Amino acid sequence: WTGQESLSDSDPEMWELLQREKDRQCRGLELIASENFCSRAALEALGSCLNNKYSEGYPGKRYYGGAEVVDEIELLCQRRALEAFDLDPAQWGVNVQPYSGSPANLAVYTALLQPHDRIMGLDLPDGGHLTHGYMSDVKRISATSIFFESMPYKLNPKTGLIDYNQLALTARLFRPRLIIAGTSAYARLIDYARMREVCDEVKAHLLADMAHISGLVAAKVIPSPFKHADIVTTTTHKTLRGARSGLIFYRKGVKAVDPKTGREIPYTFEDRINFAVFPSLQGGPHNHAIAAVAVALKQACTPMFREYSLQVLKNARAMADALLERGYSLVSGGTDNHLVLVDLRPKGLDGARAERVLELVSITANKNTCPGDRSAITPGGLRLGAPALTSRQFREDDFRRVVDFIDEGVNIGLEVKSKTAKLQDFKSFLLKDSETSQRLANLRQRVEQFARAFPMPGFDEH
Amino acid sequence: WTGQESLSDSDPEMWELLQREKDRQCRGLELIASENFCSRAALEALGSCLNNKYSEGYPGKRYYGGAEVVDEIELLCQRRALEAFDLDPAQWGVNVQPYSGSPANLAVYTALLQPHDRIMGLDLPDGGHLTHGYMSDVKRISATSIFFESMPYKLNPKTGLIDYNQLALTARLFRPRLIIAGTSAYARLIDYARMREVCDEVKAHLLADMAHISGLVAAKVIPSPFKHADIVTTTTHKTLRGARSGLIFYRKGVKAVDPKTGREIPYTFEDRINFAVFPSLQGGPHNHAIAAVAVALKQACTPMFREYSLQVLKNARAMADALLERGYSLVSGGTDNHLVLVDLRPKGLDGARAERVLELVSITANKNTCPGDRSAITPGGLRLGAPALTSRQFREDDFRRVVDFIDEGVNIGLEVKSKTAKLQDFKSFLLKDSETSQRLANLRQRVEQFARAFPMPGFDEH
Amino acid sequence: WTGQESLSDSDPEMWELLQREKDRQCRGLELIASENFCSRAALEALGSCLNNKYSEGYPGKRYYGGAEVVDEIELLCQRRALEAFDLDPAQWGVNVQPYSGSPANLAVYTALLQPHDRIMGLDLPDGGHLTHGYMSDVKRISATSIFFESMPYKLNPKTGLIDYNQLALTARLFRPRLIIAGTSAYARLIDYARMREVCDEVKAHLLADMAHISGLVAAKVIPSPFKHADIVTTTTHKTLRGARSGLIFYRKGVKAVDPKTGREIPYTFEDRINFAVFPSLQGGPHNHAIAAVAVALKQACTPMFREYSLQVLKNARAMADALLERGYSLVSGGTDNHLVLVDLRPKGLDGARAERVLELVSITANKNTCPGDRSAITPGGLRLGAPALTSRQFREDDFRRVVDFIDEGVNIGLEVKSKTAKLQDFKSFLLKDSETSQRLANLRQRVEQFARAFPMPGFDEH
Amino acid sequence: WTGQESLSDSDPEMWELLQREKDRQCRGLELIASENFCSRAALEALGSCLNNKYSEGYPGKRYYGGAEVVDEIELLCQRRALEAFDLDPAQWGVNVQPYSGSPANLAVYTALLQPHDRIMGLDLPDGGHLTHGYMSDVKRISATSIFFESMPYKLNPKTGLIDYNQLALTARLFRPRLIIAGTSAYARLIDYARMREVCDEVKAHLLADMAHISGLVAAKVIPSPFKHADIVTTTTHKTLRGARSGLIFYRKGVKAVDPKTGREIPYTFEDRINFAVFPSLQGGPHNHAIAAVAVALKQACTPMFREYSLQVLKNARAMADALLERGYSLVSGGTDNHLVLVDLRPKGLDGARAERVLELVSITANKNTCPGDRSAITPGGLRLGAPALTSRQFREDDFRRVVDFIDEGVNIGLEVKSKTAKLQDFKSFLLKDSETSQRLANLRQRVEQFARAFPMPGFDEH
Ligand SMILES: Nc1nc2ccn(CCCc3ccc(C(=O)N[C@@H](CCC(=O)O)C(=O)O)cc3)c2c(=O)[nH]1
Ligand SMILES: Nc1nc2ccn(CCCc3ccc(C(=O)N[C@@H](CCC(=O)O)C(=O)O)cc3)c2c(=O)[nH]1
Ligand SMILES: Nc1nc2ccn(CCCc3ccc(C(=O)N[C@@H](CCC(=O)O)C(=O)O)cc3)c2c(=O)[nH]1
Ligand SMILES: Nc1nc2ccn(CCCc3ccc(C(=O)N[C@@H](CCC(=O)O)C(=O)O)cc3)c2c(=O)[nH]1
Ligand SMILES: *Cc1c(COP(=O)(O)O)cnc(C)c1O
Ligand SMILES: *Cc1c(COP(=O)(O)O)cnc(C)c1O
Ligand SMILES: *Cc1c(COP(=O)(O)O)cnc(C)c1O
Ligand SMILES: *Cc1c(COP(=O)(O)O)cnc(C)c1O
Repeated sequence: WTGQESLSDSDPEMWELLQREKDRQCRGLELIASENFCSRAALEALGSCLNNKYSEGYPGKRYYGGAEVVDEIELLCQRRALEAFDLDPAQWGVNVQPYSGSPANLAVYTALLQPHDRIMGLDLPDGGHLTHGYMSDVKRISATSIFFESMPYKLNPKTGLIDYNQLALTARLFRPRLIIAGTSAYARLIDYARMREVCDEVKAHLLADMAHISGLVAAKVIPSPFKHADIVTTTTHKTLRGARSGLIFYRKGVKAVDPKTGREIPYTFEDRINFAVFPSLQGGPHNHAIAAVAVALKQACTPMFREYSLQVLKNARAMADALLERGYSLVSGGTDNHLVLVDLRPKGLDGARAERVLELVSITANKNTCPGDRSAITPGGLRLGAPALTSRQFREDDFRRVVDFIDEGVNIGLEVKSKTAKLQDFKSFLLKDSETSQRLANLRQRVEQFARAFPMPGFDEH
Repeated sequence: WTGQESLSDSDPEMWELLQREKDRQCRGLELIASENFCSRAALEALGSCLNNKYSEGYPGKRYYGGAEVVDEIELLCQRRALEAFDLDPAQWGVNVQPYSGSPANLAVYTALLQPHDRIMGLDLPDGGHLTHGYMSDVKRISATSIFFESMPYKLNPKTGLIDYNQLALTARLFRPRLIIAGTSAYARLIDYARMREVCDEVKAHLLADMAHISGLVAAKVIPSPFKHADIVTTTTHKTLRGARSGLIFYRKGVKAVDPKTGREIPYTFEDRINFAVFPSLQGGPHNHAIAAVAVALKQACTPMFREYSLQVLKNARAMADALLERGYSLVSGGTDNHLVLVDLRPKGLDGARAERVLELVSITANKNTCPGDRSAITPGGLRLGAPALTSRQFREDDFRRVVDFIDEGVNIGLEVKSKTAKLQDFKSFLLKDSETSQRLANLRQRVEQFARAFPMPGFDEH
Repeated sequence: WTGQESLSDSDPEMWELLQREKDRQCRGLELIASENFCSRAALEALGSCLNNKYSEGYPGKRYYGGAEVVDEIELLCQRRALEAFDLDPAQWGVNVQPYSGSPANLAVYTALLQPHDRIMGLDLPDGGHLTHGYMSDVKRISATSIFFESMPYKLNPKTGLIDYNQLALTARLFRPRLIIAGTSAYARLIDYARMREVCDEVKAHLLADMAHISGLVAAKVIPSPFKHADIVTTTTHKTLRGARSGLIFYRKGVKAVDPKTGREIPYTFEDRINFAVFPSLQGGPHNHAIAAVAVALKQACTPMFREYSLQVLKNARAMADALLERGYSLVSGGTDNHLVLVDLRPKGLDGARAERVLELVSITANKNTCPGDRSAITPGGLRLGAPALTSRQFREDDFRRVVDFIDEGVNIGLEVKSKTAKLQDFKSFLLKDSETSQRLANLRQRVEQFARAFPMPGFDEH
Repeated sequence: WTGQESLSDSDPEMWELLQREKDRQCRGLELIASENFCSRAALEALGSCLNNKYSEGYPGKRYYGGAEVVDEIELLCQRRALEAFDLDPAQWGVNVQPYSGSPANLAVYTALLQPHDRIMGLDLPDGGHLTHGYMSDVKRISATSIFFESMPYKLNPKTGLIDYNQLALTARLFRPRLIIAGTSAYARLIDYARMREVCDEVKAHLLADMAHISGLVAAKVIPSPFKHADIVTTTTHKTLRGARSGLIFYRKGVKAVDPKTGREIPYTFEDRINFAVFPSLQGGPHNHAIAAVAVALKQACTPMFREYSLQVLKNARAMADALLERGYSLVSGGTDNHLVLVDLRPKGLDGARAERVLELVSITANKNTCPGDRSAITPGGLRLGAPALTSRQFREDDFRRVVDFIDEGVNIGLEVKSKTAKLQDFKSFLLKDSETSQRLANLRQRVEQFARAFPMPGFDEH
């Protein structure tokens, strides 16, 4: 046994599952706003020998030895991270060891906040993520609501935008020490200048969790949160189109000048955050992922990525306006980023029903709670994403054809809402009914034909 | 753009770093007990297309759709995890989603404990990991000691073994709710029966952290902690030779019963463990790693793995006895697993000077706090591991000459510890001198030429 | 030494200070809304042999023995407590061991809330007390903000009333587990029905801290909070006119009927609260104070107390309307209880200046932050109280004469605001200036003559 | 109405209870180590007019005005507190505002500690108070163990003394921030030098809870804890024979210094202690109690108090030796302060049966957990105190016959413990029987006739 034999001969059970998943990505219309297709160059670094190195510590501050090469790799990733976002190295440092986006956000809270300290993020049904301190009316869901007392700020349901007025009002009463300026399901631009004004008043840090929009920020196609944020977290996949990991951008330099003393007061983020990632929360970093992050980061500084992110915005608004003409309403009217929020309620269907419909025809979308409905009620909306297909060289009229395939799916589900009463009656009827099964199969085959014709990043085989 | 271009074509700067690290892994004698060289079969699954599937949730209880293929990959990983350790799927469950070993320990704490609940782990200078609630006299280090109240149990300084009697009394006073039977530097077996003894008396949970010895337990060599531990956490690399991920095994079924209780009291660990990983602490799973650990988990059930595993212990005694027969005392006198705990205080050197002179000759080890270290600044001990090199087909005689370079390394470091008083002047002499550099430059060529013969698991170029 | 010799012969230094304080109360116009003059019957029980009994435990559940008489005393106080507030013993129990009002409120939080659990009380500059979880923008002031995470609700400055709308809105976002419905500086009636609607929605307990208005509630001259509150705390002095202590009224019986099961769900307040007072927070109760509380409680159920509390309301509105005619504005227009909130800002003086002015003429009032000013700015208002003078048989035209003495004091301070610039210049000028000293002395003597003519509860001597 | 009517005139039902308790105090032999009969001088100050002054704040830093007389009463109490214990007003301060002893301990914790900080006190079965962080295996009891993390130190079961060596090791593991040298049931002195030994090593505070021995320290009999303890808390009753209140003595001035530190490191306990009492935990001070404890504090400096104090220890040895010379073993073998720790396991009875038979004969004691109690249900030991009866001019021969009734009491309880198996059947036999009732009814008449001769400090009727 040498360990150098291919997976096809070593584990045929898993190598088959690898090809079955690769076919699902090639034949399906991946419409989930958070999903992207990683390039082969990064995946070659993700599954490499760098797995075999315990580089506990930091470049130049390693607990072990033999970290000669991984130091150059970890340092290059930091330089490529700051270069991709046009950050000045004297004003910005970056940690590249967060295992994913969720451990990245908890690292920032652990670094700058005591247990039970207060944070404020957008509510989960309003568009914020779990890691922004989401808790329900019965249970503390995210561990961010357990180790820290979180109060969410909500949207204004009349406009679908963030209620920046109610945020400033409740921040004065709640007195949070950290406010999250980032979303998971939000089709509009976050007013980071308004977030900083609130944070400057209540003496709170401004964290920008740009996971969904990091690629657009790196391409400078949307306003960059670094102009106002103190700490900036992001996943390394999604719009960045890299391996699953996370980054933590922090301000280094001088915070401000002393008022009555006239003295430069420094920033104390680097050593607090770098200590929170290790040895507080994590252990040995995944140098294979760090390298893969660096490969995708190098791709972000290229005119290729500027054109790709630009096409994402064009595809998203092309998908938005196409949805509007067919009779669909959208949260906040349309989109200014990479995703659109469809409101299926004025069309007679809920997101939980339509997502199962689209899932059976290889169209992976996700239900979304629309502004107004009290969360627990079956979500009457969907969240659609552009970066996934755009990575496969999708065009505007290609996304317009995507909307056509959704219009057929919604109508198929609409005919089942009349033939059924409950959601599980809806789910089972889609599989057991004779006529409804073949029309789902016909739409699926027509979807898979159109989807397979486009390219696909990564390996041909897996 | 395509995304299917090679790494050597698109990013040459990163491709050279990949080979420089692979050549460094081949040219050296990796002796860190936590390191291991993963197989190519898992590296093909690690850098696969599964990085592009947000499968948040659990099989059958997914948050999205299109999780058709990733579900059976997680369930095959769950089945292979219980099968490798010979666990009844009716008595044991597993979570295959923890990003690494450190997130696996934080998850079970959040699952079964409240903030500031009492935990007890082995002290880091005594051989415990950070994740076991390592607290200092100066500061809180691990987040396990920040979000939870931790009191460490120590070793017997005269025997070098865990002071089970001191633990038995301090537990009745500290009144912990969970005790960790983990090990990062302890060359003998842990009386899991005596730890269930203490955990049942103080009514606490017994969690086994077999991350360092997990393949030795999978190969049914050393006794298995699953007889006693209610919960078992593990890293997927180290002894199992897999990708970097984590596992959380938990007892499920029936705890006890009583005719007074009416029926049976069930094990309620499953839902708590799973909820703690997602949606509490983590988010989107790294199913590309889950696939790679499923690959290595199937390898763990093979007759080859037990053959490889037994050689690790045989090389452990080979390294221990050869070190003993050269003027080196060992903590607890020898080894009984995969690692060896040297004591360099007799030889005349310390751990910090030795791990640097040995790292400068492609023999990577690590510092270790030995029982009786009169100084915390510079510890007098290393820790050398068998699993790393044994994966390159290392017999007992192969390890018996790796200690020859070691003994030559410490003697070189001994002939400068007198020439140079302080460590920072020590470290500066190994490269500013014309003689000591030649002394080390010639040692590692015979060291790299000896290492390069054995084949390296994984790819050839990277 | 027998210990039975009087204080006059034993400690002449303290017996003189006793008579000097008694003269200050007899000669001064005690206008502090929280102050009252305890009767001699209660003071005879406050300074009695009951001090010498350690009655740790509860009637029938004593840790010691010999509690035969103090059990009858503690039980009679409970019966007189429930009788004074027209409470049904099957619906209401009461704890009589809180040392004061502040330890009473912390007992309720400790009983029903975990550490760092959330509460909501009126902000301190808005009228709420410290024990309602007051914290500043720099420091956690009250220990209620340390052991529990408190968010305050504020008044509506346009009307001076409690912002019941903003309270309901922020309660949904903050999700508190206990809401305080009680004030220290608030001249209007609390809408307990609206408080219960908010608490019923966010699944929170409704605590009514009726310390300032307990006597008015016992006389049934204002709406009783027991109609809506779950737990009711109160000091035993103030409007109750008793010895310094506290009570905790809790609902006993059935909370509600099971919705889907049809079953009576009990109240679990008694044993949680009684355990929080002892042995959690306190030790041996002050049986001398408990007895004194019972003496004053017996007086509360009498037609005398109904007439006294009625005269308090008449005196307060007589003081209010008198203040209005002289050109003074009042927060929320006037008063519906025992105190008025004067706004001195439209008259050219602040409360910090006027209170020092009135203090030098034996008129003890307190400055009050008026709705609008950002707390730290020198308070431009005063809080005036009726129960203190009304206990001395003050009439409406007597309080109208009280307002005349305040009008002279304000005008004396107004002439110093022009002659000074800072607040300490104001304070020192009142004492060192020749002309300003005699006019303060003339007003003081005229105040002390008019004040000494009225009766005074308690002993003649001390 | 007037308010100056007598208690016997207005409330006769309460006046009869006052005499029934006073007659019970006179007719019995109070032997509880925590009880004491306060002097009339302090009872006149306790039930004085100072109950009617909200003096929130501190002298010179009051929140209101009119605090002219109450300020010098608090400062005289502060001066008398330092003078009684011979404390330099430059090295020691005092807070005379804690409502009782239990609030005094909670205040200093809030002053110097954060929530869930580590504290260490004597276990309650070993002789520690609740306020020392008493935690059980089943539940958290004292709020000191809820709001703070507590680990108890134990006694040596073979010696009956504090296990200073077990404390010395568990402290290095628990890493506490404050250790309490308090005692509720421990008849020997505490090595405060050896506790400063441990507190200086683990860098923790040393707080002395001399509540039980405070007058013995004031009379300069037993050694004073003020030599070592950084902070000292105390109850104003018990050994000092004062009203029920609390005191918090704190070291102020200069901690240490260094030529490297430039100047001197000052003691920063004063502002933390004072702020914790008000405005953190308490509110309006009970200056009527503060006056009464100032009365008894002046008595503590008299040559009479030292004469009274010495008799307490002389009566302690008298009670201990007489008990030893009658077939009673004592914990640690005798006494060296004010209390005695009997061990009734040799005699044949237990604490629960003995404290009831003795309470039924006007000899009030208390249960006590003796080292080696094979059952927690029924402890085998009482605790009898000298300070209570010594305040009635009890010589050594007077106490030597109080044990005669005790020995007669335990023998009566011994002759029924065989007649009645279970305790609830035991307790029922002392009143349902015609013989045992006569056995006890005749014993207490000789017991009450013996007690009634000695005069009672305080008033005559109440
Ligand atoms: N805008 C936004 N869109 C998305 C899309 C995906 N995500 C990631 C988070 C997905 C998620 C959210 C909530 C729960 C959850 O609470 N599950 C409990 C319910 C129990 C109870 O609530 O009582 C259960 O499974 O039982 C689980 C997973 C986000 C996000 O974070 N934000
Ligand atoms: N037996 C055992 N062996 C090993 C081998 C590797 N590891 C994992 C890493 C161990 C480790 C311990 C401490 C720190 C650290 O950061 N220490 C400084 C703070 C830094 C500063 O700012 O100077 C401090 O303590 O102050 C980092 C890593 C283990 C383990 O956990 N256990
Ligand atoms: N409506 C209302 N009226 C009254 C009237 C009396 N009280 C009782 C409470 C009085 C009180 C309030 C606040 C502080 C305080 O904070 N002092 C710090 C400031 C430090 C900082 O804020 O940074 C210091 O002394 O330095 C102290 C005492 C109340 C009440 O509770 N409510
Ligand atoms: N050495 C020492 N001697 C004495 C003498 C008096 N005291 C002060 C009071 C001691 C005390 C201890 C325990 C409880 C208690 O409430 N126990 C139950 C819960 C009740 C239930 O619900 O059954 C439980 O533990 O479960 C109450 C009081 C002390 C002291 O503190 N120390
Ligand atoms: C390897 C290991 C871990 C996990 O470390 P990571 O760097 O997070 O993979 C935890 N505990 C012990 C004892 C270990 O050996
Ligand atoms: C996508 C996203 C995440 C996901 O974090 P993972 O650790 O990758 O699951 C978290 N937060 C926000 C705001 C996101 O947009
Ligand atoms: C008396 C005493 C206290 C205070 O008890 P209270 O009932 O609150 O007065 C605290 N600790 C010890 C050791 C005591 O002896
Ligand atoms: C008067 C008042 C208090 C005072 O409590 P004390 O313990 O007596 O100082 C507390 N809370 C409220 C709401 C009050 O009105």
